[PDB]
Amino acid sequence: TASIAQARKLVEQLKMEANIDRIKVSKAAADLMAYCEAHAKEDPLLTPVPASENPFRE
Amino acid sequence: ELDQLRQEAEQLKNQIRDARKACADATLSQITNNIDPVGRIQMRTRRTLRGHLAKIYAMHWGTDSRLLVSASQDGKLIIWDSYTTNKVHAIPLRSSWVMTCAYAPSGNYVACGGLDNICSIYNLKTREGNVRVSRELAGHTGYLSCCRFLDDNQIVTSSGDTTCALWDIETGQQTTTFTGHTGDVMSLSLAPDTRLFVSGACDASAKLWDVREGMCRQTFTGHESDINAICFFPNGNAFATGSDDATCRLFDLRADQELMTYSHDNIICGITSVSFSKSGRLLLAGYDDFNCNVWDALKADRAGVLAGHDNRVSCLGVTDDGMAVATGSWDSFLKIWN
Amino acid sequence: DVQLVESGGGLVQPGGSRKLSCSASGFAFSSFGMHWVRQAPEKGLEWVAYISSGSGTIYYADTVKGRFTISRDDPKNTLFLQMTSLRSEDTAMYYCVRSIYYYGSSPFDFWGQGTTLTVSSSSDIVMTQATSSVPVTPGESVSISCRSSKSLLHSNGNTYLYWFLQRPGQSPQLLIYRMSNLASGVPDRFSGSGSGTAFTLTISRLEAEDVGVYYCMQHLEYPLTFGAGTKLELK
Amino acid sequence: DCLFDGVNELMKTLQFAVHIPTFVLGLLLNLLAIHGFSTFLKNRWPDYAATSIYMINLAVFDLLLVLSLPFKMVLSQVQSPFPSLCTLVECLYFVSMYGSVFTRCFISMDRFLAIRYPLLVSHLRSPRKIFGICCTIWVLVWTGSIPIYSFHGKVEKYMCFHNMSDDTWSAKVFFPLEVFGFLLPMGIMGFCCSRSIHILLGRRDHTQDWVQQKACIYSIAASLAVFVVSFLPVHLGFFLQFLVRNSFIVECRAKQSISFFLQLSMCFSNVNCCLDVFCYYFVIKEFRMNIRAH
Amino acid sequence: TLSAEDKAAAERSKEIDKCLSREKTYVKRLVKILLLGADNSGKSTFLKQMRIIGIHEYDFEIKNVPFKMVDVGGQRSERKRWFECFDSVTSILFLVDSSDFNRLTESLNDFETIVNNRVFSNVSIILFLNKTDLLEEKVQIVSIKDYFLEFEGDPHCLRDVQKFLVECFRNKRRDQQQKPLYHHFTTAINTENARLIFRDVKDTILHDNLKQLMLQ
Repeated sequence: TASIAQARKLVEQLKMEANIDRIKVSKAAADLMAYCEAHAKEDPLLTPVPASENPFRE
Repeated sequence: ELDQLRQEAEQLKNQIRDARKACADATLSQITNNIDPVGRIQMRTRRTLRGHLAKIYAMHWGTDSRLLVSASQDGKLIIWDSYTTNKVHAIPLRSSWVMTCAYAPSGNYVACGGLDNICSIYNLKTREGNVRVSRELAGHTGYLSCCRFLDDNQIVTSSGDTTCALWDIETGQQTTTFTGHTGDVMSLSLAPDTRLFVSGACDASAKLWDVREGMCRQTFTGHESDINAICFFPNGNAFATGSDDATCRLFDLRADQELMTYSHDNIICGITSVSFSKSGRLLLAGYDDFNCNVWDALKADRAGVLAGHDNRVSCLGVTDDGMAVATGSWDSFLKIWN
Repeated sequence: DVQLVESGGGLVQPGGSRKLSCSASGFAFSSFGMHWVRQAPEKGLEWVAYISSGSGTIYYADTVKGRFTISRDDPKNTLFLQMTSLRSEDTAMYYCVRSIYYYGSSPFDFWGQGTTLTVSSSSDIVMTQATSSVPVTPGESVSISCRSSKSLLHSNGNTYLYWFLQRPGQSPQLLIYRMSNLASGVPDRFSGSGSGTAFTLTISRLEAEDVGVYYCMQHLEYPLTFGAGTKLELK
Repeated sequence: DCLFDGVNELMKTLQFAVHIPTFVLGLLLNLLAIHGFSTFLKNRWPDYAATSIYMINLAVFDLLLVLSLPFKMVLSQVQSPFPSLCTLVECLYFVSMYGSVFTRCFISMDRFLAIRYPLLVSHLRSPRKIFGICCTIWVLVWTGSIPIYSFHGKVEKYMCFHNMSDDTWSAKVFFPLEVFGFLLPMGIMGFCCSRSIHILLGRRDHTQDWVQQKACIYSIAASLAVFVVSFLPVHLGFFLQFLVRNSFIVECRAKQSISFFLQLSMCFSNVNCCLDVFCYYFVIKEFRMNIRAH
Repeated sequence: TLSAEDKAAAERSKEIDKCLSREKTYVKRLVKILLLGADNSGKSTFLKQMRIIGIHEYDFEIKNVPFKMVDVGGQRSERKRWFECFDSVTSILFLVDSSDFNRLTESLNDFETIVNNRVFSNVSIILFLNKTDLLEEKVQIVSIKDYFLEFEGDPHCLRDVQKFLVECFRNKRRDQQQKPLYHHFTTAINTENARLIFRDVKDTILHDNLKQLMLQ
């Protein structure tokens, strides 16, 4: 009954998780670095902004 | 019936593991050696916000990247003008056991929650001039661990009752219960498009949820302990999690498997807070060793040590424009680094 | 709602003394700083005094320094103004103004209907607007302008320029704070912009609540000098 | 007319022999202690801040003492090259030793207050208060040292040594000085240590976990014993010497005996530095493991 | 060089800091006790009597010292962060029904889990063997030997049973170099529990002072 109930919902959950498209990991990593270098120049932590534009200057 | 039920449960487990492995031709570690390394990154305490009487547990950066909200055991929410280290509001919380704080993207609201199992919305822009409680969202049977705003009306809260939920502030009632986790949910990170959100819930598992529907699209395995922090990549289809096994791990939603492991033999304490940089090259993470370590999200090497705290760095956040990083620790101080 | 009612009005002789009491009801009076703006029978607004939250800093206008004393009573929720040795230049109706100060705040938000006192018988930033009784048709687009002697743009990146609307017979209300930000409760038809010194306020539509006298305030220097009266008039 | 010529040369021999190794041993002991408490201040700051501060002050006082010791031995051995240097040696030694004893009295006060009044001390024990008290002790001892040895400096041309190198044998000066240097300090130390030990033993009435403070009791008792051993005989000898010069005169052999015992007691009062390093810092578990390992 | 409005904002921040400093003395002077007990431990009655003279909080004044007893009976979790919210707690008040012999073992297991949590290393444990008269009338009838074979005295002597219970509770404490553990054989109607709790909290603060004094 109830044990059957959550086991039934559980197996449905893994069934739904199974039937999903899976992007290739190499393509995924390539897109990852593509986004990484697309906005690399706009990261203040990556490239310390000059103190003139730095709003936290001391 | 239950025996065969667990039988196809395990069968689906092997099916998904085989699908992931077959889709796993190569690791991000091998594809990253070609590109230039991050080098040495050095940050310094630009401002040291002081005034809190007890240990900080959560901080959230505002959308304007100038205002941040902090929560601590003195039952006080303090909003700081980080540019001029000026306290804007001091909100006396009803319950002193606050464990999460949020800033609305509009900036008109801040939400706090803790052991009271209630996420309380605080209105900052009122005619009376004093921050008042707007709504006490109740219905969770577990301690509030992390709450994030979608709009001024919708807020997603994760609690220790193994169920995240999407609320409706105007009605004050639960809308969709994101059930499926088998353990106490610890952290949440809304997607940049605000249509999905992930959460780690002490089962070494992070589930990606569809906010519109309410079913977890995909569950991520890995990790060996309680996932104490989860952040979302700026691009929108990857997320990094921190646990109690001193390993930060990066997953991808489209590949639904582990990409990299940010683990070092030197550190042995867990990660309390994780947030990416503006472009996501940096993976800042706060550990219990009283300092934060900056990781290169693409190569998994220690890009720098964000030392300067006298106690464990409980919370860690990065501004929307990415021009500063705010770290809160248990020494009742907040330091903004750049 | 938020209310700011003051009391005390009479025909005192020159050289006398009086007390203006302003009662607050509907908001946290302790957190809000209080000002005192006065208007001669037919003239423009002029700043007089200011007391901060907790009675920390107390400023005064040079014309009334020493004679006037402003004290606030937080538990009483009352603002007091001790004036002595009044001259004929003090014949005015005194406006109480609340102003809370933090990042993103809306200073000079709410004004109170003043009480008229009819007395019987430099470093200040000069803000001037060269307009008077602009003939305006209902529904047209107009642009009220104000000028400043010294640039109001500070290094913080925000000009301290304020626009106020004083409807005929009604106390002034805040339209624009810091040259750009819309005040709470005002229509989006009002919009303002400017430069280091040149200032302008443009109104897209002209309905019944817009006819009145406009004002520009500098908040860079505590003398808080106003401008003249534009006096928007229907054509 | 009893003479101390044989006595003073005998001192010139064995007090120098006994000053050599206390000087070296204290030199490296308090160098190590100053380093260790510098560390304890730098990393283990939060709880180990004020106690580190007064131990820093005591260590610096004993370091000044050990720095004054060889200069004192030189001026006792050879004739005074330049008298103001001799009175500088006297002033430095006096200021350092009295600062050490008054800092020890301050430490005993702090320990007794913390044990007897836990709540009030836990509320009112910040590093700033202790730093202020230590500065007060510094200035008090420094402006107290000058008047006492200024008068001796007027007479200090070549005599130096130890016989008359301590103010003047005036009863009007001695009795207030003897009181405020031997009754009040040792009285404070004894009362504080006794009450601290008594309360730590009476904690047995509350807890069965009193036994973990056996080391605490031993450290307090060791502090009291070190103070007594290295402080009582010198002032006792001051007392016999006073009762000989300005009171009943004892025979020549016994007069030489009391002078010799006074000067050996001066050496024992100088070994205060090494005893303090053995007691106040070496009893500390964190010190004796961290600084030993590193 | 700050603007008038920036100066006023700094003034508002100064007032906020002044209010925080005013609250700082009360915050730092306040002692917090995490009250952990069982359903049958008589926690409710002791709590109700003590005040007279989600999770709950009970603020009360003892000898002009701030106090705050935190009850987490309704919501109890075994996760690390839930226990980590009480690491700054001064002492833990553990309530045990000594009279309920059959339930002693589970209370012992709970005590072991609480005191060996590694998040309560810096806190003290004020054990409270409660229902002492129930305990005595059960001891004069029933023997602790049936439920605990390790007991060695006469099971009909009150002092033997009390010492055995205290010894068994103390043995569950793995580390003895940390904060002290305190035991009291008081019932819920002793009306002196406030005095004992104050004495034990003062003893804990004395231990903290001794730790700060480098006396060991």
